[PDB]
Amino acid sequence: GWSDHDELSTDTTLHEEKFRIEPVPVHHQLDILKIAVSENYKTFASVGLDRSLVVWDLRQWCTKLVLSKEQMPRTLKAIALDPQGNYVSLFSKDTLFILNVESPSLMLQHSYHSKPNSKLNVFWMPGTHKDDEWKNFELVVVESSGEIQVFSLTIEIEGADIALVEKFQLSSPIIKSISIVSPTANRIASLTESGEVTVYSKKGPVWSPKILSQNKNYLTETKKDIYGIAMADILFLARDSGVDMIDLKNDELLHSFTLPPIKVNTFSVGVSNSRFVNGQFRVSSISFCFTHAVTEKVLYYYYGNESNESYIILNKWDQQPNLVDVHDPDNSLASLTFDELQENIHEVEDASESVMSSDGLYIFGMRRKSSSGISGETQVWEVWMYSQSEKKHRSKSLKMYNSLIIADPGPSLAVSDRCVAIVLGNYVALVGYGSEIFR
Repeated sequence: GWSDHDELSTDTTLHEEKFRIEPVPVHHQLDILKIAVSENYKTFASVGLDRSLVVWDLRQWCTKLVLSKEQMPRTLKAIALDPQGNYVSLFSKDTLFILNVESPSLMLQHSYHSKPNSKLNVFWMPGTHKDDEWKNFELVVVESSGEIQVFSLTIEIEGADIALVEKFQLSSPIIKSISIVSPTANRIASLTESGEVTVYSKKGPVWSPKILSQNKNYLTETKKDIYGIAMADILFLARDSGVDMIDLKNDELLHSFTLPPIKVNTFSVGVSNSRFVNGQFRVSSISFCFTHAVTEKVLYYYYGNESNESYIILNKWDQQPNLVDVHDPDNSLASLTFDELQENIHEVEDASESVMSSDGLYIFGMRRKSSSGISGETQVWEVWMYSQSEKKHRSKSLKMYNSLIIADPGPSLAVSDRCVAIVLGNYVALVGYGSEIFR
């Protein structure tokens, strides 16, 4: 543990009781550098400054794989999990390693060209899997250089095989790449220093590129970020006076949200209560998180009247009308236009590390208020939450007696629609509201 003991006030309402913080029971010997979670939110990984790795089953509260610094390659350029949280891919400067985390073992090791000092982003995408017998994946490796490699990875009970199947080269360096595993296609989207976003999409056996268009009213703005909601087949392109929300299936600008200038690479999106009804991807709310390029403050913009009330149609399979007479679970609800969305803004003080839940409905944060020597030291932290839909803030004071934490909090990542992980030096805290993750 991170202290001799922690002290909190006893809860006086059921609402307070549901607001929870707990330490993850495992930790690293040096500060945590990087954290990640699988797409299905089952599996969490943390990587220390010393390359140590811990992979953790969130719902079962147990360790799946722990590797110390001396059990790891001496270089580690990237980590990634498959979308189901059963495999991890680790990349050193010259080697990739594929581990089974469900039944721990090394399935495969493969040597690979990297152009160091090349920065890597790695993504798993489903290929032609099915079922419990064998699985196929595409493993995509993106280099800041503009190089994109795609590997076909087959996994079996026994072991695995891999092959470099495609290689692409972009005309500019890559600021940011993302994967979109959509219902229509596997897609890789890259924002380059040119300001272009190039999307490579797979149809059948063949990848093809397209260059996306931002809102033509705003062509001189610097492009700052891209972010995808893969199941809606939507890409968000952030620039300096807003964000363009683009349908990648039918190639179509759906809306431009108005925002202040956004700091490069700091933008994310969550949407709530996602359901698909008669060709419509519907959500109850949309939330954006970004760092304001002027004030360097972290901001949360929340749009919507919330669930019990209305919904927003984010995208449609077919951008045509359709009088299908089928079951519509949202009958008693109002469909809203983009222009009649209500916008609520929450700005966070620099002192806090904050992060929103995966559906954008809750913001959580932590700040160290104070510390004092015992002759070790005692620290007072504030743990807080904000419910974006009820407009309700809650905070708990957390006193740590003989704390072993000397770092400022961060980095941080959503772990479910009601729970977040916040790094505290070499520990991680889970903070949530009414979350089944506890405990």
